Amino acid sequence: EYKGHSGHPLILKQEGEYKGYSGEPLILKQEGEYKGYSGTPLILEQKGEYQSFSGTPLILKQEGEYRGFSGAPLILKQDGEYKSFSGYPLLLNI
Amino acid sequence: NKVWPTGLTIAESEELHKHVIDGTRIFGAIAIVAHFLAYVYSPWLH
Amino acid sequence: NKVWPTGLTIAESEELHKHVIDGTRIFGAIAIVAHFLAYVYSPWLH
Amino acid sequence: NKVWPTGLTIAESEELHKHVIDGTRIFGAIAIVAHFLAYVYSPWLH
Amino acid sequence: NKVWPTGLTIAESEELHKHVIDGTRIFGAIAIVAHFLAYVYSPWLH
Amino acid sequence: NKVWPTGLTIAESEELHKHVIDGTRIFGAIAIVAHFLAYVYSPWLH
Amino acid sequence: NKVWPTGLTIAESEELHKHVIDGTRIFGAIAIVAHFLAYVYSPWLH
Amino acid sequence: NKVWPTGLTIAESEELHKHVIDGTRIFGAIAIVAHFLAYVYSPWLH
Amino acid sequence: NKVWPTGLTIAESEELHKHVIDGTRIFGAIAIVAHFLAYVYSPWLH
Amino acid sequence: NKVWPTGLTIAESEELHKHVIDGTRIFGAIAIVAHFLAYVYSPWLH
Amino acid sequence: MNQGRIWTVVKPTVGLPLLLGSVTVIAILVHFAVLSNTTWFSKYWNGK
Amino acid sequence: MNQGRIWTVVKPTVGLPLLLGSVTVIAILVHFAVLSNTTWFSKYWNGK
Amino acid sequence: MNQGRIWTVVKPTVGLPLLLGSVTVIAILVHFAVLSNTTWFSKYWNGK
Amino acid sequence: MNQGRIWTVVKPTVGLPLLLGSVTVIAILVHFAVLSNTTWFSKYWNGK
Amino acid sequence: MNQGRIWTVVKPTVGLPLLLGSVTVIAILVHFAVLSNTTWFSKYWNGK
Amino acid sequence: MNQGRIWTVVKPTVGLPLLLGSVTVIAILVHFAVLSNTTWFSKYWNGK
Amino acid sequence: MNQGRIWTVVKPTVGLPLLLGSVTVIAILVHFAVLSNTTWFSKYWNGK
Amino acid sequence: MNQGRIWTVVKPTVGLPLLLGSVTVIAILVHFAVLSNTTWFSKYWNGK
Amino acid sequence: MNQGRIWTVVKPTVGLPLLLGSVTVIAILVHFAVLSNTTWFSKYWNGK
Ligand code: BCL
Ligand code: BCL
Ligand code: BCL
Ligand code: BCL
Ligand code: BCL
Ligand code: BCL
Ligand SMILES: CC(C)=CCC/C(C)=C/C=C/C(C)=C/C=C/C(C)=C/C=C/C=C(C)/C=C/C=C(C)/C=C/C=C(\C)CCCC(C)(C)O
Ligand SMILES: CC(C)=CCC/C(C)=C/C=C/C(C)=C/C=C/C(C)=C/C=C/C=C(C)/C=C/C=C(C)/C=C/C=C(\C)CCCC(C)(C)O
Ligand SMILES: CC(C)=CCC/C(C)=C/C=C/C(C)=C/C=C/C(C)=C/C=C/C=C(C)/C=C/C=C(C)/C=C/C=C(\C)CCCC(C)(C)O
Ligand SMILES: CC(C)=CCC/C(C)=C/C=C/C(C)=C/C=C/C(C)=C/C=C/C=C(C)/C=C/C=C(C)/C=C/C=C(\C)CCCC(C)(C)O
Ligand SMILES: CC(C)=CCC/C(C)=C/C=C/C(C)=C/C=C/C(C)=C/C=C/C=C(C)/C=C/C=C(C)/C=C/C=C(\C)CCCC(C)(C)O
Repeated sequence: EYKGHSGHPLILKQEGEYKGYSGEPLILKQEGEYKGYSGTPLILEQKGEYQSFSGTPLILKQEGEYRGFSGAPLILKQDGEYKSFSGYPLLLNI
Repeated sequence: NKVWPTGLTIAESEELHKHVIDGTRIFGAIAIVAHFLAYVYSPWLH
Repeated sequence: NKVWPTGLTIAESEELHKHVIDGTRIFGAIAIVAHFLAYVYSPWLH
Repeated sequence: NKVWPTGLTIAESEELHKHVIDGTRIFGAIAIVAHFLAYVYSPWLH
Repeated sequence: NKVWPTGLTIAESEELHKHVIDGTRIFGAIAIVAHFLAYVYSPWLH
Repeated sequence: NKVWPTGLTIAESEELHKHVIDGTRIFGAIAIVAHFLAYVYSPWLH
Repeated sequence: NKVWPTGLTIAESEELHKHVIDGTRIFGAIAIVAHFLAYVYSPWLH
Repeated sequence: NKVWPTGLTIAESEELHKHVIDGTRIFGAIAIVAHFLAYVYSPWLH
Repeated sequence: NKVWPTGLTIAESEELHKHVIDGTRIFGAIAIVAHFLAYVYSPWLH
Repeated sequence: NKVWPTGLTIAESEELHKHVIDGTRIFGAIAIVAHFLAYVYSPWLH
Repeated sequence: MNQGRIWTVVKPTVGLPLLLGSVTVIAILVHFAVLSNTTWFSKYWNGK
Repeated sequence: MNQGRIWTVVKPTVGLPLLLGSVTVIAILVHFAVLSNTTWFSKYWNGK
Repeated sequence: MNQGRIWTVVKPTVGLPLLLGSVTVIAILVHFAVLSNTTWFSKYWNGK
Repeated sequence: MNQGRIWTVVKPTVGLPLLLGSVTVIAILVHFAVLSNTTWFSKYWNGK
Repeated sequence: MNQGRIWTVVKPTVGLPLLLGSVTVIAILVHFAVLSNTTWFSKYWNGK
Repeated sequence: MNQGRIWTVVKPTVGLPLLLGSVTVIAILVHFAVLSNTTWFSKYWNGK
Repeated sequence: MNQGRIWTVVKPTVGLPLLLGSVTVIAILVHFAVLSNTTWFSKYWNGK
Repeated sequence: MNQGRIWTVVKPTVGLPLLLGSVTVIAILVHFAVLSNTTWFSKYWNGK
Repeated sequence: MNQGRIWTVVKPTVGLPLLLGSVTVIAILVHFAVLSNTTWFSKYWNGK
């Protein structure tokens, strides 16, 4: 057991439950659904697909290779080795 | 329904969001009162 | 389809992004009104 | 009941939140007195 | 082909980078217009 | 009793907190002396 | 050959560094031009 | 005795803290000399 | 020999450090020239 | 002897710290000469 | 009131601290802004 | 509006907080910018 | 007193340090604000 | 357009948020640069 | 004194370094505050 | 052109974002340096 | 000398670096404080 | 040339980025130092 | 030369980077201090 220098007690301890100093209650019970204070409703229940605001369409599907809006091509392919754009060699080796 | 990657179900998330909106409405209510006091007792619009 | 490394399928990802776009369109709508008010009541374009 | 993702039950969480509220009410009580002292010994409203 | 350490195959990486390049070219297009407007309506080169 | 999520029992937590309070009381006493010395030599209240 | 702690072979690392070096040579080439433009149009050495 | 969550026994912890105490004393001894030299050569109390 | 906690043998570590030595020597050899040019073309020692 | 929580033995730790000691001696030995040159060439004590 | 599923994909251990925190950081920044850029709020503390 | 696959590779736990955050940080910065560099916004708070 | 379930989803190992820490940081900031923007609190330390 | 393999070795969870983020930060900094170092941009906001 | 169960839910490996560290940081801040905003503490070092 | 094996021991998930990010940060700093320390770059934006 | 058991609940891998580090940070800050607020220390370097 | 074993106990995934990064950060700081505290380097950019 | 067991409880992967780094950060701060507070070092670079 710790003695301590600043006298005794060093702590308070309680048998069954926390007893507050700032009176009672310390908390409110909630038996069921959230009994909100700022009226109702508190949420809109989405049953199906997203019933968006701000009109429709809301996304554009992709059905294959990506159609770039800035034209084509979007990529340069690679085959067998890296084709340098600044001459050779690129690496030395041990 | 399934537990999503956060570990909540959809129903648990919707019950959680009831707190976030009720809290936000409480914060809005206090702030609107605070702005009314700040209007009456400052030159802001005055 | 498979779950990708984030744990979402493509269909779940698309249903998420619907919220991001609708959120941005609501943000954009409020911002346009805010700019109209800031035009009417400030020297910005006067 | 189940342990939620934090490892607390609802009862252990609510018993914990008693501490957070009691601490807040103690902090609020001291702050009300500290504002009264600052009102007496400063020109703030005076 | 194998999944590389990021969890994408090569073909999945190529399909991703097509988005990054297209997004960059859209950003470039908007920037050219924004600089042209700034050229017309500022003393920058003017 | 059970080990709680931190790896301490309730008894081990209370034994630890006796050190935290003893340290706080030692610090408070040492601080009170230094405020007295500051009051004696500085113009603070003087 | 063995995978090293980063998850790459030597040959995969060396192929990776071919990209890194080429990326610096492209950056270097653009920079030499941008300095020459600055020499022509700024007083830097002029 | 048991290894605690840090992986030290009480005896290993105490044998460690002897180094911290004796290290703090050597710091204190060296610092006191530096305050004395500073008092001799600076106008601090002088 | 064993892999040490970093995953390298002593021989692999010493082969790595040769790159760090020679990388430092290259950086030093460039820096001596950069200082010599600064001595010729600036009033530093001049 | 055992591997400690860092993964080193005591002997591996002490053979390491000989590098930290001798490294600090070399840093100190250079710093003395750097201070001597600063004393000779600057108004510091001079 | 549509986003109630967000906590299925944004973990409350980060979403709720960042929400409550940043709302407070905004309030701090607005107070510093009105304080630094007005006379009457600066005077209100100086009193009399 | 065609990028909605992005959440297959960017985790919403980082994506949405960084999105909602940095958009708010930009809004704060634009208010500070106009506040620091205009008379009319500063005067609007100063009132009278 | 209505929110006591929050610790089922916000981990105390972060939510309690951040609550106690930020409440302290707010107090530090209000002190530095009133110190920097008032005569009397500056004078109070300077004494006489 | 050569580097489409990069996401085999740079994880998009870090790659894309940094790419979108730092570009936005650079945009902010260039606005602050031109705002601080020009009369006309500041005068544009000040109006009149 | 009632709070001695806090270490059942806040890990000492973080709570103690943050408690000791932040107390030291608060001390440093109060010294820098009084040092910057008083003559006598500044003059106490300048000597004579 | 000797260091091609560095990515066997430095992980590209960190080393590439730091290489690209820091070179960008260095470039931003050199622009802010020349902007702050020259008349003409400040004048160039101010125009006329 | 009572706290010999602190390293049972604070890990030495953090506690010793934080101790040695922050002590050094405090020393730096105290030197900068005396340097910024005294003539004699500034003059001690300026020489003659 | 005696420390060749340091990478058995310092992990190259951090020690190589920290070495190369900080050596660059040092060079940035020395340039900003000589720039801010000399006429000739400030003038070198300004021309003439 | 008595502490050589510290690496049984502080991991070299953090202790050695923190040592070599902070020793350098200290050296930088000392140089900035002597630079900002002495004429002769400021003049040493200006040369002539
Ligand atoms: C000498 C200064 C020591 C100290 C030594 C002792 C001793 C010795 C005793 C206590 C005891 C007590 N201590 Mg202690 N204690 C100190 C700091 C504190 C502080 C604080 C600073 O906030 C508090 C709240 C307490 C709390 C308490 C009570 C629980 C209890 C008083 C019961 C009693 O009989 O009452 C009537 C009160 C008294 C007889 C004495 C009260 C002393 C007060 C609390 C000291 C305050 C500090 C003082 C202004 C500055 C001292 C500077 C130092 C000399 C450097 N200690 C410091 C570290 N404390 C007593 C106990 O356990 O009784 C059962 C006891 O025997
Ligand atoms: C004053 C010292 C303690 C305190 C001690 C008590 C005691 C003792 C009691 C309560 C009671 C109540 N307290 Mg408490 N309480 C404090 C702080 C607070 C604060 C706060 C923001 O500071 C709040 C909102 C509460 C909340 C409440 C309710 C849960 C409860 C019923 C009130 C009512 O309608 O009752 C009917 C009562 C009244 C109309 C008046 C009650 C006034 C209480 C005693 C003081 C309230 C704070 C005071 C106005 C401001 C601070 C004073 C300065 C510290 C000097 N406590 C502080 C920390 N509290 C009561 C209770 O549990 O009843 C069953 C009760 O008797
Ligand atoms: C302290 C008062 C409570 C409050 C108490 C109630 C009550 C009581 C009711 C609602 C109801 C409603 N509330 Mg509520 N509500 C508050 C805050 C809000 C805020 C907000 C941004 O602050 C919003 C958008 C809402 C939203 C709504 C709707 C979902 C619903 C219908 C409103 C209506 O026109 O009803 C018709 C008109 C009214 C009921 C009059 C008051 C409504 C307005 C919106 C409240 C404004 C409060 C004002 C800004 C702050 C005053 C604070 C002072 C401390 C008193 N609440 C605050 C926190 N709310 C109603 C409901 O459920 O209907 C089915 C209902 O009966
Ligand atoms: C009430 C304000 C709502 C809104 C409510 C609606 C409604 C209602 C409709 C759409 C429809 C559309 N919306 Mg919407 N929408 C808003 C904000 C946006 C924004 C944006 C950046 O702010 C965009 C890009 C879109 C996108 C679109 C398209 C997918 C679609 C056809 C547009 C068109 O050419 O309409 C041409 C014009 C019309 C059809 C009539 C006017 C409809 C409203 C006003 C939207 C016009 C677009 C314009 C940019 C909005 C500015 C609003 C002001 C800020 C107040 N919405 C806000 C949040 N939207 C339409 C749809 O889906 O049809 C099947 C539709 O009827
Ligand atoms: C409408 C503006 C669209 C756009 C729509 C198109 C269309 C439509 C086409 C391309 C095609 C091409 N685009 Mg694109 N593209 C844009 C932005 C870009 C940018 C950029 C930095 O902004 C780049 C580098 C590219 C790159 C390219 C090439 C890969 C390709 C062949 C160009 C050529 O010589 O065509 C030679 C010319 C033609 C066939 C017809 C005219 C097309 C002109 C030359 C497009 C010029 C765009 C200009 C560089 C950037 C935008 C200016 C602003 C809108 C003000 N796009 C934006 C987002 N792009 C073309 C293609 O696939 O060719 C096989 C094509 O037809
Ligand atoms: C816009 C031009 C391209 C470019 C296109 C080419 C081409 C085309 C070739 C090389 C080849 C070479 N390139 Mg390259 N290269 C560029 C950028 C660089 C840079 C750099 C820092 O910018 C460097 C160091 C290199 C390095 C090299 C060498 C490995 C090699 C010539 C060795 C030699 O002397 O052979 C002996 C000499 C020769 C064969 C002929 C002269 C080659 C000269 C020296 C290349 C000079 C490039 C010049 C500095 C770039 C100007 C950039 C701006 C447009 C101003 N390249 C840029 C991005 N490179 C060569 C090769 O692959 O050889 C097998 C080759 O033919
Ligand atoms: C700089 C200048 C000059 C100017 C700056 C101008 C400027 C930009 C201003 C911007 C302002 C903005 C943007 C303001 C935004 C304000 C907002 C968004 C407020 C939100 C408040 C939210 C609250 C109060 C949340 C409470 C949550 C709560 C209580 C949650 C409780 C959860 C529980 C109990 C768990 C339940 C678990 C189980 C279900 C299992 O039971
Ligand atoms: C400095 C100066 C002078 C000037 C600076 C100038 C300058 C640079 C300005 C720059 C400005 C910029 C760039 C502005 C950009 C603005 C943007 C992009 C706004 C975006 C808003 C996004 C929103 C609102 C998103 C809401 C998401 C939402 C609601 C998501 C909900 C998700 C859910 C519910 C999960 C569902 C899960 C399941 C599917 C399973 O159900
Ligand atoms: C800058 C300018 C000019 C202006 C700025 C203006 C401005 C914005 C001001 C803003 C001010 C604000 C917002 C103030 C907010 C103050 C608040 C919210 C105070 C809260 C205090 C909370 C406390 C004290 C909590 C103690 C918790 C405790 C002790 C918890 C103990 C837990 C235990 C024991 C575990 C049990 C485990 C088990 C055994 C059950 O299992
Ligand atoms: C402030 C003042 C006054 C003064 C300060 C002065 C000062 C200090 C200045 C310092 C300046 C310095 C130091 C400048 C240094 C510049 C450097 C070094 C630039 C480097 C650029 C590198 C690039 C562009 C790399 C691209 C890599 C790339 C794209 C890599 C792609 C990889 C892929 C596709 C994966 C392949 C996967 C598989 C192998 C399977 O195929
Ligand atoms: C503020 C004022 C006024 C003044 C401030 C004054 C002040 C304080 C100045 C201080 C200056 C200092 C301290 C400067 C220090 C500079 C130093 C130390 C430079 C070091 C450079 C090191 C380099 C370049 C390393 C390259 C490594 C490399 C390339 C490594 C390659 C590795 C590979 C390939 C892996 C192999 C794996 C395998 C296959 C073997 O398994």
